[PDB]
Amino acid sequence: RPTFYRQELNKTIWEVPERYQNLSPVGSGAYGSVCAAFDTKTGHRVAVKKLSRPFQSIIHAKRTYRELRLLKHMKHENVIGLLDVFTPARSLEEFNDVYLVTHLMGADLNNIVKCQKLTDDHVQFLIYQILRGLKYIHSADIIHRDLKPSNLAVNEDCELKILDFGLARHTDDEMTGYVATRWYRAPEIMLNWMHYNQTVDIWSVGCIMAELLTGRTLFPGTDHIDQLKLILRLVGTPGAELLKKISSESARNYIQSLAQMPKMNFANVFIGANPLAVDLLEKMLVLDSDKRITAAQALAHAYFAQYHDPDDEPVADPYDQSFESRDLLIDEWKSLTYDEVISFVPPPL
Amino acid sequence: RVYPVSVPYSSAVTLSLVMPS
Ligand SMILES: Nc1nccc(-c2c(-c3ccc(F)cc3)ncn2C2CCNCC2)n1
Repeated sequence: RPTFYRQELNKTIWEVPERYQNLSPVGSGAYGSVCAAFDTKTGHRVAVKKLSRPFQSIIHAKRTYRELRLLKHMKHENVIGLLDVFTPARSLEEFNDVYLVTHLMGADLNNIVKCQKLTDDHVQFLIYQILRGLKYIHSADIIHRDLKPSNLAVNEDCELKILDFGLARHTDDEMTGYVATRWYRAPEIMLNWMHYNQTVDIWSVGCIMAELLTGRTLFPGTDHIDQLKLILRLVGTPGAELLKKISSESARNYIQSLAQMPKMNFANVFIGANPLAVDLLEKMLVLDSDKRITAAQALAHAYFAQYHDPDDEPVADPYDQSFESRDLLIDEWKSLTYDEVISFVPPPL
Repeated sequence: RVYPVSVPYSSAVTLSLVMPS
């Protein structure tokens, strides 16, 4: 066991291995806060996330386990992975706190679009890296579900990594960042139209891409109906098939209540854009989930011709999500989480 | 409505971002 040391940080206590030095807050992450640190063992800059009351509810505890299992599985350049996971506890019996460690990233795309204009070349490379991570995540049968600029970590040299993937599970659940999440949400999940799938994430990438190009939120809805008004204003109203694919007879009656809006031609919307970028957008922001381009197809699109490499766009190993169907107490989620902390093997140095 | 791009595309190589403080 390493020697730990203690320190207070944004009015919470941090107990970490002595290798991690110079802790400095850089904000909040999914159910916790994050400090930058320097790891005197490897010479790397790291981000250390302390989970917030990880076992103070069943929802929290199960989310803790989910998150630790995901982060242990993800091994990809464009997805946040784990350098270290630790706890100051010497046994299950005193286990209360969980800390996760990854490579320090310099900013997120939300703060990026907020302080500079991006050129088409930046947009190309940023979007490429998102679709590349997403092809990986999706190959493991994981859906991000909450893709948004603040969940995309970037460095000064335009390197990007996805984070907070696979942590959402219900639109009935309370979570932070709800209003921003909605701006990028595919309409079928937002409004529970049908059983959804992983194409929800491509709608989100289309929204983000439109935003990186223009510097403005594409669909800044104030609530569910307003959000829907804004979407249909661009993509038009749902044609023939799609209404036949809305089980949600409540949404369906509401929708056909709405007077027809036509589909705009994106070339006429996004003035000054690379026609390739416009044509990718056309393929991502289709109302019919069945008709959206997949991550893997999108990488082959000519917009990314300069970065695309079919032999360096890998898929993921099998990932067991069978725990998701289980109904357990806080202490059983705790013990599972402890197991995963103990069995952690750090990646190749 | 039109939403012009921040930087109109021009027909023609290393990328950087200014980091927030
Ligand atoms: N600066 C930086 N670098 C990498 C990640 C994060 C990070 C983590 C996080 C996740 C896992 C982990 F193991 C350690 C850290 N969670 C949220 N964020 C950032 C998300 C954007 N806002 C600031 C925090 N922050």
